[PDB]
Amino acid sequence: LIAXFGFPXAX
Amino acid sequence: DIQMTQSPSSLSASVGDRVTITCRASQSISSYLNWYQQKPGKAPKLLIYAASSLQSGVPSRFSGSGSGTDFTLTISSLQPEDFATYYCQQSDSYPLTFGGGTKVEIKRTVAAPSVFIFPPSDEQLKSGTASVVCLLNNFYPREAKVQWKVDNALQSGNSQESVTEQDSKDSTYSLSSTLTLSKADYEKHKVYACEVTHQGLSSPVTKSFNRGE
Amino acid sequence: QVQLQESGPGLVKPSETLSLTCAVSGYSISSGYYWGWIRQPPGKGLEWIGSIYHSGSTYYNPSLKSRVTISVDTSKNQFSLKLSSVTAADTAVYYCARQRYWSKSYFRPWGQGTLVTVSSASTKGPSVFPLAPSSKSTSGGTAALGCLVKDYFPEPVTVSWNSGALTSGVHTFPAVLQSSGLYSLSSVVTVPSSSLGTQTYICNVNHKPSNTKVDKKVEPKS
Amino acid sequence: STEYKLVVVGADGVGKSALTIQLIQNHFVDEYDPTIEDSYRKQVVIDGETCLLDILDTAGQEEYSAMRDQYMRTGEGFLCVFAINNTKSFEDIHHYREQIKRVKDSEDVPMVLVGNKCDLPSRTVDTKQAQDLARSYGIPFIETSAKTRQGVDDAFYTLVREIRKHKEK
Ligand SMILES: Nc1nc2c(ncn2[C@@H]2O[C@H](COP(=O)(O)OP(=O)(O)O)[C@@H](O)[C@H]2O)c(=O)[nH]1
Ligand SMILES: [Mg+2]
Repeated sequence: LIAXFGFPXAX
Repeated sequence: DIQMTQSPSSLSASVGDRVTITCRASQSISSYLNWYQQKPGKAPKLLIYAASSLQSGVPSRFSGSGSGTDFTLTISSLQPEDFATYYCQQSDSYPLTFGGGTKVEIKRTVAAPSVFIFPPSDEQLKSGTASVVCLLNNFYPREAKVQWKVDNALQSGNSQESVTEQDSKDSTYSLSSTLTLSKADYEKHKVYACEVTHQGLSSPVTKSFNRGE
Repeated sequence: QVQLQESGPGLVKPSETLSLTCAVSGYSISSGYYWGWIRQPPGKGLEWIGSIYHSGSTYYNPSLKSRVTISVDTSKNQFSLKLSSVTAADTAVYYCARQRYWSKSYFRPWGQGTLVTVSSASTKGPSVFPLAPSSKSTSGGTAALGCLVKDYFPEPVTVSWNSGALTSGVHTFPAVLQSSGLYSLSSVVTVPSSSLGTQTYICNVNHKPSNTKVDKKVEPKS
Repeated sequence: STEYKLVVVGADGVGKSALTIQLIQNHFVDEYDPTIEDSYRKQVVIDGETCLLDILDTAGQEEYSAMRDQYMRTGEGFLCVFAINNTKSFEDIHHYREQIKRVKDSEDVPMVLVGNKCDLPSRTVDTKQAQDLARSYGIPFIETSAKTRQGVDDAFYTLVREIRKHKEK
């Protein structure tokens, strides 16, 4: 859940 | 261009058999491979897209697999209606390219043909030509020998044959042989006969007519 | 719901230009999708010709590019193909089809296909003669009858029986090309011998390149 | 031959797929599947050096894939793309940069700011504000048109040069 979004779905 | 090579070019398999046809791409296309089914006189129809996704409505006996450069279409239980030529097509990039196709035919029990002979119509004969037709109906395998005899004399060079594509219900073939004579040659002979040889016939079958009777 | 249908001349002279149109229904070309042409020479495989987007953007088979013109008409909801300087190698069934995206997609649906023959010869309608049921037809068994469709050009002809009501046991043979340069075929059907004296059998023959429409009643000979 | 791993990020519809296809295959594409996130490979010559570019054309994904994870771990440079006629896409840029910094756990990730669709004379995004946003980040700003091809090589080649600058430092 690495944000800001940014790209959805980055964990 | 990305060349697509299908194998085998054709195969014969019994109803219920598992059938596997292969498609090879000249370079990787990931899963961007579609399979189309083409029946006689019809347009190709999408069966599988993205290497393994079954098109809605398509029977579950069809499946696709593979990635990169090697793909397979599998029919788990071949049905008579599956007689068709199957084509793969890469969708990765341009130009869009298709494989050369694989023709799938059904292997079934031997069935001798029903033979019929037809004289020329009076209208055609009056115009100067006599077409004499012999019909071999619903037989298997496709191999057949048809000879024309006029007053028991073997004809050569004056007949043409045509064969239907395999029937989608009973997996048989039908064949016509047409003898073309001038009105004069037709009117100076009496017995017109077609002699058929086929695996399902223990001895040749002859169908004949006598002109004017 | 979405239907595609090719139309255009079935005969083109060598060196001249082949023109076809695909009428689209159930979906608007202006809404999206790529709209393509694919061809199949008699007895051979499929060859992609080219595709176009509603914007006019066209993509081509490199071996045919110099001869191909693909166009769209969003108001009429059609798209077209022009193939110049045709030779006998361009004799083929031409199909239109659509795909959702430029790449990584699939063709669905396709038109029915339209045969185009490249030849210097003129059109000619067929003569239709009966293939009468034999007088020796087995009582209570199966009889055969049909129609001989002779001396026409180019392909194809369509044959139906009793207006399309009789389909079971019908075999319409692939045409053969005769020495005269004209095609010939027969269409047959097997029926119960007991029906010969009472049931009417008519073959309906249509040859669109010559506007020939022929109905021939096939009955036992007097 | 030197391998460079690049990642193309930006809001839906800015032209990531169009830029990638124009670079690799020399076609301008009107409608490429907006949901496809794929990797592409191209051998190009940049400043006399034979480069093998591995490019991830990103898209909205419901699942975090093994392919995306390779670029998360080993991706060397990012093109942060906005469209000059879509203010919201320019507003997303700072979020893309903030996220890339966290993903790489670094304040110094090779990056280029790309203002696409510059063939359209209609600009809703002030290109002076984009050049100042890039200056604030210490990165190059490149204008591109996937339609005319103007700036396309410049955007990707500048990113390769930023990667080289990072490797040597
Ligand atoms: N005029 C113009 N249109 C472009 C340009 N780049 C992309 N487009 C169009 O913008 C739309 C979205 O492009 P796409 O590549 O799918 O964007 P993505 O969602 O970021 O991959 C498409 O209709 C493209 O043809 C450009 O430079 N100029
Ligand atoms: Mg995209």
